[PDB]
Amino acid sequence: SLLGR
Amino acid sequence: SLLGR
Amino acid sequence: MDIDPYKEFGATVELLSFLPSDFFPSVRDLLDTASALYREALESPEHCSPHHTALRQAILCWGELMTLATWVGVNLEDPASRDLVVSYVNTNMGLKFRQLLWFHISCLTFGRETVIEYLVSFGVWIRTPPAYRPPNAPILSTL
Amino acid sequence: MDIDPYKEFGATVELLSFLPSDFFPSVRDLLDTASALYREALESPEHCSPHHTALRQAILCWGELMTLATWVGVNLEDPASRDLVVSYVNTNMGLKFRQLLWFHISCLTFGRETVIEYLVSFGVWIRTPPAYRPPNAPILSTL
Amino acid sequence: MDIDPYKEFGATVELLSFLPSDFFPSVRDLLDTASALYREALESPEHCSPHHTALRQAILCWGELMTLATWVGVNLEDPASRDLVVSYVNTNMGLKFRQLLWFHISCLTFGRETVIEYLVSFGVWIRTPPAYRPPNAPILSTL
Amino acid sequence: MDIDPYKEFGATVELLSFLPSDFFPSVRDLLDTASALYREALESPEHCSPHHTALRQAILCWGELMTLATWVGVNLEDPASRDLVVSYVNTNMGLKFRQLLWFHISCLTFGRETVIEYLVSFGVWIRTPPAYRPPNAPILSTL
Repeated sequence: SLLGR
Repeated sequence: SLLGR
Repeated sequence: MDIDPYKEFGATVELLSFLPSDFFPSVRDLLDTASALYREALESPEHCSPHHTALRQAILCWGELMTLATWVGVNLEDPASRDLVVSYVNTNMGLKFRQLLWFHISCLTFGRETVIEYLVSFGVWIRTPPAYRPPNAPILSTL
Repeated sequence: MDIDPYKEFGATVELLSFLPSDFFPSVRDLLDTASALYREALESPEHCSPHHTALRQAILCWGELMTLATWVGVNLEDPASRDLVVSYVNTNMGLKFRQLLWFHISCLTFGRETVIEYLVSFGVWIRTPPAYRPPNAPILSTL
Repeated sequence: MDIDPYKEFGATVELLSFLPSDFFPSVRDLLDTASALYREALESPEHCSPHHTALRQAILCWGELMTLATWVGVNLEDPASRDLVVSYVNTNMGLKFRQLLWFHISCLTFGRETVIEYLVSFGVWIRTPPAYRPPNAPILSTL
Repeated sequence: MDIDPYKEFGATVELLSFLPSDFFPSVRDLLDTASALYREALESPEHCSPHHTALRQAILCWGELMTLATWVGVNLEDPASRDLVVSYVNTNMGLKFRQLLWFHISCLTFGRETVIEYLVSFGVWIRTPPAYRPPNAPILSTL
């Protein structure tokens, strides 16, 4: 899992 | 990238 | 390799560039009508038409893109990020596949002749300035 | 609807489910092959064969998937999860598209008769345990 | 002017790039072959074949490029940039002329059909995984 | 191996040495003429003539020479000897390629018989001392 922009 | 004559 | 998916059927991306993006119906609606009208033949073990052949692949590729973006947004914990992702999808790949499904469903239903003449007539209608643009836009009809 | 992309050509997903992932070439390799061998016809304004149609569609769909994956990897700034999602992409969809491209290219090249017989025989060989099958597998080739 | 040296013969840069670059013999070896096998036909006052004409012109162009490169190497003094220019030559023009000489010599010796089918076969081969291809690389032979 | 590019067509480097070096047009003008008059035949997939084969190969070789010299000049830091490099290139290879382009274009436009007779008659005209040679030199023409 991740998150960005 | 160097020259002579 | 540069392949035009409509050059095979008698059209081009520049001929469908006439129609605006906002014109094409939702993928939900297009798949609904595709089912209701050609499910038995899309699930058939036959080459019924190149339009059937192409529409099958389009449907499966939409499914694959949906699985991708779903799995991705799920791995994405932030709502702003996943919403950005699906917005980009809907703008680019959604529009591509709406063009595609619309073209194939419309052609199956009406005819290559009718659909290409419709493209040119709609280009005329959308190029006409508004003061002289009929409010009744062109519409495809078996009636 | 539930569409099988091979039922229209005389096969199934369970006839190609036996072929292992190691069997299929890279997508780059298969696209290079498709270009070098049939680009004249794939870029042609003709229905040359349902195989050409399907292969055009498959190439375009893989291109869309690649555009999405690149845009995502760029926007996202985490390389670990980036590789994770592209690993999902490959493992899942690259396998499908490899099956697809291989099937169409091989049918065009050899024949549907030949490709289906080869799939039957390779399935016999792969369901067989190694102790009881020949060491080297069946081979579809132009020498 | 967008000229393809092979289109006049039945091939393409894309098809000859379907083989790997480390497959083509050296320019020295290919010129030795051309001499040994077709010297009296290339030095002849006859249009013996378009392949003969093309081979003559290609040999002469290689000579011109070699004269230029030798003169340049005399002029420039630093082994670094000297090896750099040699690298650029043998990377771009070396490969072009290797492919060209190979194509023409091989067609003269074996047949246009044979050489083109060999291109295709060897490309499919080098792209197929080993466990599912014939173990020995295709070789072009007269015996 | 010693190949003469004109022996295959009925001439030689001695016959084309009747014409002086300053006689031949610029390579740019000769290429413009070649385009203008035989572009669609030089870009064609046909052995239209040995002259076409040769002209294609020569155009490509000239392109390769120019590519090399351009990469060189742009990758070097000394713009002083860049005068002698072009001096040599022109003086040596530009003359060869002008002679070649001229011969091929002229033997395509006017014919072998006409071009050989032109070479002979212009050799007469130029061997003749100025006090006894007309001002209306031989001109290669359809009118």
